[PDB]
Amino acid sequence: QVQLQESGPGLVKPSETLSLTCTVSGGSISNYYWSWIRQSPGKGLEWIGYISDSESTNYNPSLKSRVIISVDTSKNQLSLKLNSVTAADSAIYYCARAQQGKRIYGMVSFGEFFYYYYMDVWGKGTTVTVSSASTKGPSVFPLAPSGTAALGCLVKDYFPEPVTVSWNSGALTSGVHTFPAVLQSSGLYSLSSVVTVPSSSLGTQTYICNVNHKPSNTKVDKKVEP
Amino acid sequence: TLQCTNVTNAITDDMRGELKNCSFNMTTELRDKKQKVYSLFYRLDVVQINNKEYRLINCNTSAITQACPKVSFEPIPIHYCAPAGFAILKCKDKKFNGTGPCPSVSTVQCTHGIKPVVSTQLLLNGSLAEEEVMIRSENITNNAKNILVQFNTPVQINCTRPNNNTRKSIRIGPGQAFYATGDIIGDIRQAHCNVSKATWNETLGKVVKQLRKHFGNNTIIRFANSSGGDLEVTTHSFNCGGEFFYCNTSGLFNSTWISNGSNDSITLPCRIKQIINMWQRIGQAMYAPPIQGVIRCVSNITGLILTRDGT
Amino acid sequence: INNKEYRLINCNTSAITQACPKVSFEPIPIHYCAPAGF
Amino acid sequence: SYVRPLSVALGETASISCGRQALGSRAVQWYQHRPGQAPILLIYNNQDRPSGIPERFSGTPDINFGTRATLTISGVEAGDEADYYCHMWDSRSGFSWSFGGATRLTVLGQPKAAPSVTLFPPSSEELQANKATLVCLISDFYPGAVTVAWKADSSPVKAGVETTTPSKQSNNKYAASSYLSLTPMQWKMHKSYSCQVTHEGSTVEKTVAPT
Ligand SMILES: *[C@@H]1O[C@H](CO)[C@@H](O[C@@H]2O[C@H](CO)[C@@H](O[C@@H]3O[C@H](CO[C@H]4O[C@H](CO[C@H]5O[C@H](CO)[C@@H](O)[C@H](O)[C@@H]5O[C@H]5O[C@H](CO)[C@@H](O)[C@H](O)[C@@H]5O)[C@@H](O)[C@H](O[C@H]5O[C@H](CO)[C@@H](O)[C@H](O)[C@@H]5O)[C@@H]4O)[C@@H](O)[C@H](O[C@H]4O[C@H](CO)[C@@H](O)[C@H](O)[C@@H]4O[C@H]4O[C@H](CO)[C@@H](O)[C@H](O)[C@@H]4O[C@H]4O[C@H](CO)[C@@H](O)[C@H](O)[C@@H]4O)[C@@H]3O)[C@H](O)[C@H]2NC(C)=O)[C@H](O)[C@H]1NC(C)=O
Ligand SMILES: *[C@@H]1O[C@H](CO)[C@@H](O[C@@H]2O[C@H](CO)[C@@H](O[C@@H]3O[C@H](CO)[C@@H](O)[C@H](O)[C@@H]3O)[C@H](O)[C@H]2NC(C)=O)[C@H](O)[C@H]1NC(C)=O
Ligand SMILES: *[C@@H]1O[C@H](CO)[C@@H](O[C@@H]2O[C@H](CO)[C@@H](O[C@@H]3O[C@H](CO)[C@@H](O)[C@H](O)[C@@H]3O)[C@H](O)[C@H]2NC(C)=O)[C@H](O)[C@H]1NC(C)=O
Ligand SMILES: COc1ccnc2[nH]cc(C(=O)C(=O)N3CCN(C(=O)c4ccccc4)C[C@H]3C)c12
Ligand SMILES: *[C@@H]1O[C@H](CO)[C@@H](O[C@@H]2O[C@H](CO)[C@@H](O)[C@H](O)[C@H]2NC(C)=O)[C@H](O)[C@H]1NC(C)=O
Ligand SMILES: *[C@@H]1O[C@H](CO)[C@@H](O[C@@H]2O[C@H](CO)[C@@H](O)[C@H](O)[C@H]2NC(C)=O)[C@H](O)[C@H]1NC(C)=O
Ligand SMILES: *[C@@H]1O[C@H](CO)[C@@H](O)[C@H](O)[C@H]1NC(C)=O
Ligand SMILES: *[C@@H]1O[C@H](CO)[C@@H](O)[C@H](O)[C@H]1NC(C)=O
Ligand SMILES: *[C@@H]1O[C@H](CO)[C@@H](O)[C@H](O)[C@H]1NC(C)=O
Ligand SMILES: *[C@@H]1O[C@H](CO)[C@@H](O)[C@H](O)[C@H]1NC(C)=O
Ligand SMILES: *[C@@H]1O[C@H](CO)[C@@H](O)[C@H](O)[C@H]1NC(C)=O
Ligand SMILES: *[C@@H]1O[C@H](CO)[C@@H](O)[C@H](O)[C@H]1NC(C)=O
Ligand SMILES: *[C@@H]1O[C@H](CO)[C@@H](O)[C@H](O)[C@H]1NC(C)=O
Ligand SMILES: *[C@@H]1O[C@H](CO)[C@@H](O)[C@H](O)[C@H]1NC(C)=O
Ligand SMILES: *[C@@H]1O[C@H](CO)[C@@H](O)[C@H](O)[C@H]1NC(C)=O
Repeated sequence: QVQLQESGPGLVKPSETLSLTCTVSGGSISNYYWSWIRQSPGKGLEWIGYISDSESTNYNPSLKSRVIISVDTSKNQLSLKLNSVTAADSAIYYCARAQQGKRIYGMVSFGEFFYYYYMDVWGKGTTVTVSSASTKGPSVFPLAPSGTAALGCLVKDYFPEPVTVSWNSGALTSGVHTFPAVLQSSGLYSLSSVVTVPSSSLGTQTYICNVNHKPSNTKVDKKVEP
Repeated sequence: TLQCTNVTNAITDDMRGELKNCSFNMTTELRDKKQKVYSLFYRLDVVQINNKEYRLINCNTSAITQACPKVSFEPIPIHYCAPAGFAILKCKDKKFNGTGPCPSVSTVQCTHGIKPVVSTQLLLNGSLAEEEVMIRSENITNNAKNILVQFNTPVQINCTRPNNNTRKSIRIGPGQAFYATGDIIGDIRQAHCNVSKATWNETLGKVVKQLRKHFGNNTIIRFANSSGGDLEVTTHSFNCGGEFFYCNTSGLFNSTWISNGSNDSITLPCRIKQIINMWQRIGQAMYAPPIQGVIRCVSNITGLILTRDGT
Repeated sequence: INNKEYRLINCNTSAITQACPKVSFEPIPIHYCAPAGF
Repeated sequence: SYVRPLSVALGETASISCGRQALGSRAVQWYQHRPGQAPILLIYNNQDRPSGIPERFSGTPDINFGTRATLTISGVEAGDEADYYCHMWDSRSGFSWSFGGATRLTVLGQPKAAPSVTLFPPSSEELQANKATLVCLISDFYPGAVTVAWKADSSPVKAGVETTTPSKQSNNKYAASSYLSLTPMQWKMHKSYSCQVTHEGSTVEKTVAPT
């Protein structure tokens, strides 16, 4: 019923304000708590901050001096602004709904209670890279094939991660296998997607490979045939 | 000289200072070798120096002697007896004022069992009247003489110190051991007392009926809280399981009654002292050792100690 | 103490009081008596 | 933060102890997290678990002080491999900003799985661009650890090759890639090129040639 979806630049220059957004589907935004969480490679889950239903804010002292969380009730969008970014700021940034829990151990008259928060529904994540290096769209090449056979689509030399790949604009889904990228010494990722289709399908079920790389707004298509 | 910090529980504002975590240099079993130890102290047992330095409350007025921790503070009924050739006469008048010709008299070798309970404002675990609720002063028309009321029905009261304390012995000298407060296992809560709101309203009304006979069926009498004085007298001070509570009673004397709840109870926030001073003397003070575990005593209020101001 | 440092045996358990050196430790015969009527 | 590894045999019951013990009454949340994916709140109030989580995930209630907070996963399966976080809140300590350490659960006794090597020759478009890349795609293997060896004809090739570290597929098997970059003249001047993928005790080969 309630789903969240992040959105970000993917690549941001050092010493510059990073900015992300998050959209709530199904529910409202002014009647729930929302938290921003990130996770760097090698570093664990880090709680950045949260915002209330009354839009009251509270930041982790880890990065208190440079984080600004907001909210726009006009259409269930809440934003995040982290400035003075560094190489260590690159991570997957998640967006989650926080539920308030009031643990009571003594007398509520004497304040013998404390509040805890727990995130019960998260987004999917936005990858963000902090690098002086520039963006570059990928080159796409067809890997023509030869019980069944296997064809593929080669996505080489892009930056930064990631790249989405669908087959037949989303129609082909069974037997698809997109492989994790490779960071070559040049500094650019090269991907590869491969589907396993019946042999007789070669003549002539068209196979369109859909490559998308948002940090360069460079989508492309390509067809494979022996 | 005590170096003290607040002890845990980032709780409601200005209740963290109510108990402190204090470290100090203490003598050992060797006269020339010091030791750095720490103890938990209640706020009422320390004062500042003006930094986070503190000292025990009694150090500028009195010497201090800690109670031998094996002696029980629990009152045991005492019977007072007269020597041979003397006699005790008891006034069996069920509506006896305390003075004047008692019509019903008996003699006894010893008085009934009397517990040496020292409390303030509210009289605990005492004897109950058989009819009505008597009111006794020597000059009731004088406002400077304390009015002593005595219930016939017992209005119960439940007190507790929920904090699970630990006692830590500290060798301050050969043969001498100071019993410090180790730490608190579990939550840091507030010591308090419960008295059923229903029974305390009824019982506070019977006092009003008998107060009328000395001030008029038409006059209006009011109950207000204490008007100052030492801490022992501005609160329902008493001993419970070994600790000396000091209960705010503004929730018990905040009522105005005219000429002519039922579910919950009223709660009384109590504070706790360990260094308690002697009542009619100075220079002598007692350190009550820390009681381990959770404390809860159940007793009856059987009387009061009121005072008129001279509506 | 664990060097050549030492302490008196009693220092960690008891206080200590030296006997007034003028009092004799030599036992003198005691006679126990009963009150009149016993 | 640091990571504490735990190993549980396939089918057994996992006992994940919390990183920090409580000073007072507690309210501990348990999160499941496989890197590269959104965490899954397993238990919020000490033992309360949200909907969509089987009864085999259980937490310890705060009845009497002293009992430690432990997440118990019964009948452990290969899917239960992830990082498990203990978000600890108690009445004595402050606001729990940190999620804590990380218990890295690995499930032992999974069935061994053999790779699915697939080698592609350089596309004509890439060769037309005066470049050429051999892509060797390995999948469906467990344990997730392989070794690749590229050979030009019979001599071994070691320069210009990049290889992915294995990554767990959605079916709990692992996948790896390997890219050999060579000039379009090196591709023609040799008879054939091979990708030799060694997994566990054995090695498997796929060969491709410019025909
Ligand atoms: C003198 O007078 C004094 C004044 O009267 C008096 O002080 C009283 O002291 C006692 C004890 O010292 C205090 O009792 C405590 O009360 C706590 C609060 O309990 C109340 O609230 C809970 C929770 O309420 C939320 O959830 C329910 C649904 O579950 C909703 O209906 C509520 O509306 C609320 O939810 C909304 O609101 C929240 C915020 O407001 C929102 O965040 C939320 O999203 C929602 O919007 C109720 O469940 C309680 O109901 C129970 O009690 C009633 C009677 O009131 C009974 O009908 C029945 O038995 C119900 O079960 C209640 O209304 C208690 O939580 C606390 O007990 C816990 O803590 C102690 C120590 O910390 C533990 O040892 C104990 O085991 C309990 O832990 C359990 O619960 C916690 C909390 O969930 C868990 O984290 C924990 O793991 C454990 O769970 C286990 O047990 C659960 C049941 O016990 C079970 O559910 C789990 O599955 C698991 O098995 C304690 O009892 C009392 O508050 C004082 N009075 C006042 C006014 O403060 C004093 O005693 C007198 N006497 C003297 C001094 O001698
Ligand atoms: C009152 O204040 C004293 C300080 O005078 C506190 O004592 C100190 O408490 C800390 C925290 O527990 C101790 O550090 C711990 O040591 C253990 C054992 O190595 C380690 O596992 C922990 O990670 C932590 O580092 C410290 O040793 C201790 N020092 C002394 C002299 O006792 C005390 O906790 C305070 N008590 C209360 C109730 O606030
Ligand atoms: C008024 O009188 C009653 C009873 O005459 C007193 O209650 C008594 O309180 C003491 C300490 O609070 C109890 O001793 C405790 O016993 C428990 C259980 O055995 C033990 O765990 C403790 O360590 C401690 O020894 C005693 O049992 C209890 N008596 C009864 C009959 O309940 C009450 O304290 C008196 N009130 C005042 C203000 O003196
Ligand atoms: C603190 O007293 C002493 C300290 C040192 N040497 C002493 N030598 C006689 C003392 C008296 O007996 C006395 O003054 N006491 C005070 C009142 N008291 C209580 O129990 C009580 C205290 C506080 C609140 C409620 C009740 C009886 C007794 C302890 C005395
Ligand atoms: C107060 O704290 C003490 C420990 O500081 C608790 O004593 C424990 O009691 C349990 C009984 O279930 C025993 O199994 C433990 O061995 C005891 N530990 C120690 C160190 O003595 C005591 O139960 C606590 N009291 C309350 C009411 O919670
Ligand atoms: C004070 O505490 C006592 C006991 O802890 C309470 O008396 C109990 O009342 C219930 C009523 O349901 C009875 O079932 C129990 O048998 C009683 N216990 C005893 C030992 O008598 C009393 O109600 C409490 N009063 C207040 C004002 O808190
Ligand atoms: C203890 O806490 C109170 C309330 O927050 C504060 O005013 C006081 O300065 C604190 N004292 C120490 C020694 O930290
Ligand atoms: C104990 O004495 C030393 C001096 O030797 C002093 O520095 C220290 O502050 C003292 N300890 C306390 C708790 O005051
Ligand atoms: C002892 O010090 C306290 C500090 O609060 C002060 O109020 C009290 O008057 C002092 N006592 C004497 C006898 O000077
Ligand atoms: C006490 O009661 C007796 C009853 O005869 C009465 O004579 C006396 O005046 C009363 N004293 C006071 C102070 O009310
Ligand atoms: C009682 O006090 C009043 C004034 O307060 C006084 O007039 C009266 O004489 C006193 N009664 C006795 C018996 O002393
Ligand atoms: C006061 O009222 C009571 C009835 O409650 C009555 O018995 C008594 O005689 C009255 N006294 C006066 C002086 O009015
Ligand atoms: C009596 O009540 C008043 C009302 O606020 C309060 O200011 C005062 O501190 C109370 N006195 C005592 C001794 O509790
Ligand atoms: C007693 O309680 C009342 C309210 O219940 C509070 O206003 C007052 O300050 C308290 N007395 C003291 C001495 O703190
Ligand atoms: C005192 O020290 C001696 C050292 O030999 C030791 O045997 C003894 O147990 C100690 N006494 C106490 C009460 O710890």
